[PDB]
Amino acid sequence: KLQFALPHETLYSEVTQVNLPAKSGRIGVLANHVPTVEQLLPGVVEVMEGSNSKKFFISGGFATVQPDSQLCVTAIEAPLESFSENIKNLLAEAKKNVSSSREAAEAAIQVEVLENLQSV
Amino acid sequence: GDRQTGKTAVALDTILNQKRWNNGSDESKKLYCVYVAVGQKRSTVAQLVQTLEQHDAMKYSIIVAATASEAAPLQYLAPFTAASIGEWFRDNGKHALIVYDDLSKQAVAYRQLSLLLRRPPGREAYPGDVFYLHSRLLERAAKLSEKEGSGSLTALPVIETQGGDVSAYIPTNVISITDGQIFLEAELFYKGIRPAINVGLSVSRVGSAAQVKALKQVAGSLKLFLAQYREVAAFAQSDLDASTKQTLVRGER
Amino acid sequence: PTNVISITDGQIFLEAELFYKGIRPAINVGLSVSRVGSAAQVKALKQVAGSLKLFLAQYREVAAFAQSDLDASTKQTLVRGER
Amino acid sequence: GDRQTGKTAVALDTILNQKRWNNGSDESKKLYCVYVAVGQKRSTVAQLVQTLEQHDAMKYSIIVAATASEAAPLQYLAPFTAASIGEWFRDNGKHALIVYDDLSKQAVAYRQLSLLLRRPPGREAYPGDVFYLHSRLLERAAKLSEKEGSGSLTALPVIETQGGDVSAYIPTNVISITDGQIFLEAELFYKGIRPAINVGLSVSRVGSAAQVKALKQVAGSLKLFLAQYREVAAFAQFGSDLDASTKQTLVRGERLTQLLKQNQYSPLATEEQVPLIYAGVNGHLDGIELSRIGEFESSFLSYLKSNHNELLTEIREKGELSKELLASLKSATESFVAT
Amino acid sequence: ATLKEVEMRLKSIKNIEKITKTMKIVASTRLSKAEKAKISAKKMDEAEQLFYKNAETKNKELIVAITSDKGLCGSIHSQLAKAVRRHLNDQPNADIVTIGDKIKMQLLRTHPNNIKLSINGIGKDAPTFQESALIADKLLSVMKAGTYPKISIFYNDPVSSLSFEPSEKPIFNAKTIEQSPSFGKFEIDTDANVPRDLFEYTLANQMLTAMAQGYAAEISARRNAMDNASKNAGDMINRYSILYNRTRQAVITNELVDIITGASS
Amino acid sequence: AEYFRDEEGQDVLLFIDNIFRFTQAGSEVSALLGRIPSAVGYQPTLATDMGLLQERITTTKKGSVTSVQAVYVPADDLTDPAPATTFAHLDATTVLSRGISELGIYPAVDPLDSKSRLLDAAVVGQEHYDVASKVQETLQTYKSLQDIIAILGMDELSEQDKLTVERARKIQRFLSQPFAVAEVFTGIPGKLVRLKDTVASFKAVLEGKYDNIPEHAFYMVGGIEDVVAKAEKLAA
Amino acid sequence: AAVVGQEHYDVASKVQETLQTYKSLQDIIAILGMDELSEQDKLTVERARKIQRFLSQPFAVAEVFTGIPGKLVRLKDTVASFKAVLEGKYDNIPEHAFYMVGGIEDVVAKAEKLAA
Amino acid sequence: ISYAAYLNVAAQAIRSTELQTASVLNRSQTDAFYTQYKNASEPTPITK
Repeated sequence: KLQFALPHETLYSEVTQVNLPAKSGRIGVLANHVPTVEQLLPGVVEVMEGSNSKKFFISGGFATVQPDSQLCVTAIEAPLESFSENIKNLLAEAKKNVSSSREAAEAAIQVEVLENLQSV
Repeated sequence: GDRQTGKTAVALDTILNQKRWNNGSDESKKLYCVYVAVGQKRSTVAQLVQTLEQHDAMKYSIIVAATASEAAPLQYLAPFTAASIGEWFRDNGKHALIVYDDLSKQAVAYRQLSLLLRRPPGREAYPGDVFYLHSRLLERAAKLSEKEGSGSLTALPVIETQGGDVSAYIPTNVISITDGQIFLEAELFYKGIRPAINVGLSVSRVGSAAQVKALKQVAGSLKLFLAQYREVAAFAQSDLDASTKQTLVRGER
Repeated sequence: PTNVISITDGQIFLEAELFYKGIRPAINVGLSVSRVGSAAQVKALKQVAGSLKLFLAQYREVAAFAQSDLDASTKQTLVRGER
Repeated sequence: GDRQTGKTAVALDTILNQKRWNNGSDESKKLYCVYVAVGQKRSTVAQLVQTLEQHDAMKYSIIVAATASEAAPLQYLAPFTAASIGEWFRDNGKHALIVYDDLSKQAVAYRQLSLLLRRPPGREAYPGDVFYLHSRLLERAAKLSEKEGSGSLTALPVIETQGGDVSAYIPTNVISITDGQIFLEAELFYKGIRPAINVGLSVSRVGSAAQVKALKQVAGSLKLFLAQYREVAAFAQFGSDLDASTKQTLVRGERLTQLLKQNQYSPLATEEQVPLIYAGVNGHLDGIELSRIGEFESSFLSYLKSNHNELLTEIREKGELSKELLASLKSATESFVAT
Repeated sequence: ATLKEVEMRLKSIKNIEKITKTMKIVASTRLSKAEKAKISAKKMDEAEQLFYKNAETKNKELIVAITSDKGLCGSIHSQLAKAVRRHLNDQPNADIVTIGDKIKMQLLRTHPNNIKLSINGIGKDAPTFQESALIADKLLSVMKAGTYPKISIFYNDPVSSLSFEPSEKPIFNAKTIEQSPSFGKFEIDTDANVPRDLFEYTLANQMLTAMAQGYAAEISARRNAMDNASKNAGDMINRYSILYNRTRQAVITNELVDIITGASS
Repeated sequence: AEYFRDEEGQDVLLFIDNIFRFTQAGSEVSALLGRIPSAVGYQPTLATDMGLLQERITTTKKGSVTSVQAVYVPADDLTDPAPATTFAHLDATTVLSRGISELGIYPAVDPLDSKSRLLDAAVVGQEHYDVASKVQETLQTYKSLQDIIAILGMDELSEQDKLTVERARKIQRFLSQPFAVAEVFTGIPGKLVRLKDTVASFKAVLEGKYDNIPEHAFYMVGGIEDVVAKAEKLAA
Repeated sequence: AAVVGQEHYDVASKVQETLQTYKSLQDIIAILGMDELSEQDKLTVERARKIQRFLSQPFAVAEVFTGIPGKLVRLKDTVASFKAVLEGKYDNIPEHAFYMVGGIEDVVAKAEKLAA
Repeated sequence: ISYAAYLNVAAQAIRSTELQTASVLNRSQTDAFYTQYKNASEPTPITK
């Protein structure tokens, strides 16, 4: 399954395979998975319901497999393709921001998000 | 209806449609209209005359005129006098429409006479037998029995409400006597809805008893829709149920 | 009405609202007074009845402003008053 | 406005501030004031003369009296014979002021007299021609052209409204005749303006063209601010969070109203009214907290009396505010931001 | 006189009637958005609760409360205050974080000592993740969120779109995670910083849901209140109308006395 | 006026002041004549006396006479029988609202109570007619919106509504134009502005064409040139 | 203020102002609840409700009728009594305490009575 | 910085192609302030 949820929209909160980018590396869940919590990092995500695969850019969150094969996913906002130029504009800002420096986290995240989006 | 709020215009419209039947050769359906101009200045009635001439209505119209300048005895007897003209038509078995505009000014004239004759004032300082007066006038109009010949004298009195003061003595008496009232609303008039009829406060007590069958069929719905529209006018600043929105749309259109 | 009230010593105003709403005797105590009859009673009916007139005109006031934060004193008065 | 409730007091205030001009020489600045008292008890009158003597204004006051006991004809005759006394001054080219307190009881006197005279008709039981009586009386006060006379009789009629029933015949009649209306409201009296003038209904038809030139300049938008305050305040007591600009109006307005308030039997020098209105209009008082407005008023005046007394002299003496004087005044207020 | 004093007071009542009408209508508009937010949020929240339940939820505390800055909420502000007040006998020294001015006033009376953090700009906005997150970031630093054994949040659960039950819940800390043991039935590595991160993340996720629930209840209560106001005003309108009519008749009767004077002529 | 109308065979433009005084005067001699005064003490023959005055004042084929009769409404209540009787008898009513005067708008006319029987596409032409309908609506909307503005605030309001309020405020202070007789007051001479010019300028405002012109740059000024100039004056 | 003193006059002024406001907010009080009244006002209104109750004094002739022993309060006492109440010193006690009582001391004592 | 602040900042960064809805923009743009308190006494209110 998959119970992908955002506060402003719920995307899946069945969904046969979910591929997730975690502090535990990469995690794939297909049907039942061993019962874990994984923190979702800022991510490039693939969600498959059947063989059909959907490609996502995700702001990180948390993932927690329930032992009833219910993959509770919480994240703040997502499509990858919708996100996919302004990120380049942002890179200029992020570089500028890095020049000065929470600002360190901001500039680091902006670069990180750009790299991660850039990956696809 | 409300004071000088084109009261005469609403009335005058009826007369123009009577041109259609008048043009027609059906002599019973030739309603020979009588306009009773009470306390209306000669200029106003002249405008009326010109408008009527423009609409080629003078050739079945009769205008009994007691203008503002014309004296209060003439004004007192002016609706009574007018009725006698109508009786001749009614007696001939024909139909006609007499529009008394306005009995409110008749009241004032009777008051002037009564007080000068030392007859006591009564409610709202109008003489006490103003009720009796109005009732005498308003019962003359009538559709006669078949044996007495099929004729009538349709009537449409026009009453001026000071600010919509239906409480007022002269309106209350008159409202009771007549079979129906139509109550125009000033806000609607101002909002450009002319006729400015306040549908709720307009009722006819004989009403649909005389109505075209075709027109009856296709306007039962209209009453119900408008009834809902009044209630469903109550939003402005939202998103409403589809039914509510349909009603609102139907009502607005 | 005022002319009679001013002459009479005491008045016993009755309220339709109480009558309609059951409560017979329907005798409003806001507008019933006795200004000579309170010293015409037997001592038993003076002793037992002491200040009850105030109490039920405290009940009247209390339920006036009852229509949230009602202290135990007010609640006690209301509970007694209603009963 | 409503009977006795400072009804006497408003008039006495006028007499008292006119002590300053009166003491000074030049007969056009002298108001030979005539206080006409109709229907009032001897004790009331005695208090009045005592007050006038206490403030030592009796030195120019004339008291024409028609006590409650005194006959209905004599009461009726009292305004018209007061008028002639005034006219002697007016004719002489001298300026004077006639307070007609209260014409309402004169009308009653003419009502009683006319009904005893069998005069048949009467709106509210006052026969027609009471308007003729009152109108001729009021039109006998005037500013006379230099060519013919030089005096000015000023009139202040006083009508005590019976529960504020302004549709009453005698109040209606007077309102048409008069060149101003000075509505006083009881609720606002209790609210703390004492006297309380409901400026919303009060008018002076002639208005500014007899207001001090300086005071005309300063109070220019005082009216607008206050008028806006009335509207804003009315919605504002529905306790919603209004726009900050709207609450600026509200705050400015609240302070202005409090500024206006003044205590009975205290007159005030114009030289020291020009600053207060300048300060208020220049919004310095808008900030200053409502409670300590009274403190500000007293202290500010004291402060100017101490320091900018040169400035005060100029406003008094020249009666106009130069660009420089307006700036000086602004600076003075700023300097006294202590409150 | 009578006539005018009736009329001016009746005018006040009329003007109030119009304002409460206006407010009620605008409130309905706002209510849809407020309610919309709580559904999505509540759905998101439950998934986390699934973990906490199965993990077991097993526990100076914190009190957080939610109202709008804006007033005319209804009795949301003081009913919420009351449900706080019971537990302010159970923790009279509790440090209150006030999300919104209205609850602030009621609690400020109950103990000003308790007031430590407050947040402005709440009422104006409809609850948002940005706000919740920022509040969360400040909560850790300012309130030393970790110190409490469990946090507690108070809000108004919008029971029905005509009702509100003020409600509270306990936000589970890292301490909860520590001594809950069926966290092991969701095992993850020591290397993962998941307790300290999950604590923070669900600190906000729970808080946002509470805020959404509160905001919807607040706006709902406001609509209800403004409707009942309009009704109460109508009744007074009618009472003054009857008085007006009688007064009108009495003035006419006094005029009839003037007519009787004419009869004497 | 009859001598002018008749014998000089000319148009006239009569002015009378104040006709409540005319009403009052007749009432008093009704009473003095012992003739039982009618409602609220007003003479029995009030209507007919007014009527003779009005009837005399008219366009004949001898002349045309345009009366402007001032009327004083005691305590601003127009259902008072003396005003109400006059209310019927006149053709082109104007109400001057105290409130609008107080707002500083001079003309002090209440534009929602300004009524003339003539005002149609047949009278002043279709453009004039349509424009005046739009003005009335715009102002009426602004008045209605005062309640929303009152609690929520001006700021907290719909964008469409806000432009309408702002435009209405511009129109509101457009009305304010100086008078020759307010050289005594403001010191600013009167401004005579042609019909066409008013229609054109008002149309522009409604369209929002003059939304680059301050609200106060319509305040107490006349002509379009002045409205533009005062925008510049305020700008500089 | 030159007769019964400025302090008396000031004290009376505040009573008048408070009550007139309270009367003004009578409309608002009914249409919108007590809570919905502004906080500053809510204190004022509550104070005024207390003041309203405070004004009653059992009489010594009507002591029979009220059933409460009549209390006559000195003028010197009166100014003091209202002054304290206006500064809300004793405000924190029931409206009942203020109802049908004499001097300030009596109010205080009746608070103790009520407290029992 | 804190994990949820870190993630928040990322969500805000992520709405910058900009092809994002009004709810997103509102969800990642707040001008809200926060009034710190102590004791009663308030350490100044400052942007949150």
